[PDB]
Amino acid sequence: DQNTEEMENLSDRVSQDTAGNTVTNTQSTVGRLVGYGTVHDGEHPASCADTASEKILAVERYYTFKVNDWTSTQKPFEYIRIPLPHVLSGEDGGVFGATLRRHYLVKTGWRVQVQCNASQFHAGSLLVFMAPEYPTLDVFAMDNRWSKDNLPNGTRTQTNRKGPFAMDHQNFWQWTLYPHQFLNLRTNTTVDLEVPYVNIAPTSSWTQHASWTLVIAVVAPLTYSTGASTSLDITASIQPVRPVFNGLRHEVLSRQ
Amino acid sequence: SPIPVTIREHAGTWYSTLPDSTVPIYGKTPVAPANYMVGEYKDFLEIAQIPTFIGNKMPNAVPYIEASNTAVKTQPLAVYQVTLSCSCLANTFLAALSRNFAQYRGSLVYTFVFTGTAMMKGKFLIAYTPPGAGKPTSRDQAMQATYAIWDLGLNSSYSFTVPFISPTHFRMVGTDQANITNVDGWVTVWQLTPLTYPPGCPTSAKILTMVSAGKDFSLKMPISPAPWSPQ
Amino acid sequence: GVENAEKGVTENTDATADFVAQPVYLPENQTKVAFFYDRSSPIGRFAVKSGSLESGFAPFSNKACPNSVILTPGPQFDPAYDQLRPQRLTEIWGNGNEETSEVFPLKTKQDYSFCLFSPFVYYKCDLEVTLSPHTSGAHGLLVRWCPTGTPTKPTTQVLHEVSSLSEGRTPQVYSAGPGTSNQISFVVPYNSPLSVLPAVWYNGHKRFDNTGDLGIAPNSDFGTLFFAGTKPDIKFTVYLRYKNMRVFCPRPTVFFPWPTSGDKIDMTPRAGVL
Amino acid sequence: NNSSSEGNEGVIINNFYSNQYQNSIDLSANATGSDPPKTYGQFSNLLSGAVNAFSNMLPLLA
Repeated sequence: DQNTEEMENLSDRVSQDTAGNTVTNTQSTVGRLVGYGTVHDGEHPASCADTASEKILAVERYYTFKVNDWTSTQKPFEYIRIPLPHVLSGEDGGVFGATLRRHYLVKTGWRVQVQCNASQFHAGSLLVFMAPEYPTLDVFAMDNRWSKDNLPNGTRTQTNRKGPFAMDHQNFWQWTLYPHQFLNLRTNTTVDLEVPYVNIAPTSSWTQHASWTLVIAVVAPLTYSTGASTSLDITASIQPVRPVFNGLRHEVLSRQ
Repeated sequence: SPIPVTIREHAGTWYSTLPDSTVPIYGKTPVAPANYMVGEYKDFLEIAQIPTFIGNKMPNAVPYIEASNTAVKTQPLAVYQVTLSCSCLANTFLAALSRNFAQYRGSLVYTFVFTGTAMMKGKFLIAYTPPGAGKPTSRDQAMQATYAIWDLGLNSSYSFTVPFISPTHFRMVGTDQANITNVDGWVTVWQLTPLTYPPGCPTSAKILTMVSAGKDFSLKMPISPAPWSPQ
Repeated sequence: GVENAEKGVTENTDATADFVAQPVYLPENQTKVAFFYDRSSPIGRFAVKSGSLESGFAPFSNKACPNSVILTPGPQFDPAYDQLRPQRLTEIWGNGNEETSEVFPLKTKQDYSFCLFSPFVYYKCDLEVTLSPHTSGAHGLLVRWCPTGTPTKPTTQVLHEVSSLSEGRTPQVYSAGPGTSNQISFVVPYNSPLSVLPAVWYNGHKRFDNTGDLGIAPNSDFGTLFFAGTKPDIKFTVYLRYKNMRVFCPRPTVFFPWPTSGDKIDMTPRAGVL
Repeated sequence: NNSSSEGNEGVIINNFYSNQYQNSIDLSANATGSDPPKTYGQFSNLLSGAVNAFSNMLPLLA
């Protein structure tokens, strides 16, 4: 019920994905999890009268940066968040980020690839999941470090002594209810996810909401024997799936 | 055969907007024929498209903006928020009608009537700027949004329409504290070229300012504004 | 039973896969999300102010039992401002603010039940409201229903000797007779400018300013409700009932403590042992 | 009738109020737009003589 070899990463397991002038390659694929069994059609929001700026080739590619490094030191359920689109709104965002700060609203879906190599003598497993409305930092920034902060019951007011919980609660015991995929070092080096456009309205005003956060969480602490690689860094490939932009105005310096 | 009935709890209640009739007391009253009658409307939407006057220099409001013989780019001629709750629209029917409702959707049309001398010439840049990066601070910053260039000539007025650009299918009609659902940009007006004239003619001119609802405008959920007094 | 759970999917099995067995199916229609929420549940206890029926309205709270109520299954109130207009919160405050106090009964006003099991990110529903007076003797109650995002400050009295609540075209309901059943029932549409409503959180602010405090999205309630009446020493419970519920995108529910004790459970709610 | 699949209702008689009054009104929007109904009613102010053709023939300069 897996498809065919080992010591080395084989056959139907070999997968590639061309985005524009960008292409991803993996020799240890377990599959692509199209998240709600639906992709982004790239349809125009019916809330806007404004024809959209869609189909740009220079925007429909994979941006590739580094998350963190996975160590022996991480306890289970510590995570790092990567709020979309905000992560790609700056310099590392290319023409995407560029076109984005000039428009009022965006309507996109994401296609991610998170990567982490090790060896056959290394033990550990990560949980990679995508979540709509997951509680992120105020300033919609990627997590600087790994933490377990504010998990399971949310962040309540310093003064709220007996308050039961807060709305930013997150029962990590159930984190698998979100479109996810495991990154088991004995099984794979990659994780491929895809998620549709989902929001409270036909199109988003991205600058002030982060509808989706990409979470990388440890579930089974990294175990290895002396002589093996001591720190495993994690990198992610992210591509906006059929972004439809509308509400063209100025940039400046605006608010990002 | 008396019929057994289960009396609901909510019994005895009076509902102000209840969708039903009550007891008649004077039946078979024939009315006085009024068939010679003209001028009836059946929808508010039917008369919401007639432009009424925007108030400039509020509170000493004047139904016009004034064009100069100088086209500064850093200085607009008018800047209006696109919200039915603006002080500018406060006495237009669009605004007076709208205020009896909860949400709106569709196009708003701003009509500009040139009232200067026929000898006079000018060119204005009118733009609509969606929220996100504040209000434009120059014509140069404005021109990056939806705009139109209005050239003066044999045709006196120009009709500008602000496109319904929004996340939400509808928008809140009264601004209270601004929010993502409330407001939606700004309309600014500027002289591209200055207003020109030959000798013997006034150096400035008044442009009548009106507003109406476009073919696209819709309003839903009837309610009631906060009680006021014009005095 | 050999699987590969790293895919994000794992195949549905019955005791017929690995062993010599047979499927045990028996139809039930009680797990549908619509039937489950088509049951009424309380949001809290509310009160009226004196001579309210013939005077202007002013936000008020009897014993953290206010005058108005935002129609939402989520937290709201904030006991420190019981004489102010109820605002929605992002946390549930409970009884006391100090180690030594107690969590229940809570002081905020929320659908605890809803709050506990709302395993969806977004929802859509029509709301059915029941006002149940705690008296089995005569009660007079006037209610004003204002759609979300509309004027919710019914403070100026326009007609002499008529409540400021009883003004308008905005929906008003009134019960008060010797032969009534004391209670009030009504159903309210779906009035948010939002396509669908966040059920737990909304990662975004409330303006273009990005002026911090994420959590709640503007105008995502079903309306504020104002109250005035005749029997002011009597409070009444407010119950919410979700009509034609639609839930989108699965997500975790709320945490349940670990028996410090043993190995299974019971009854012995939210403390230490039991 | 119907998030999923049907709530708590089992009354034989057909509702008193109509669906349009008892329930909201699920609407759908076309990504591409909707043309308004060319006229919202029969009310209108009219413009005659807008044009020409017919009068004290063509001494009309030219």
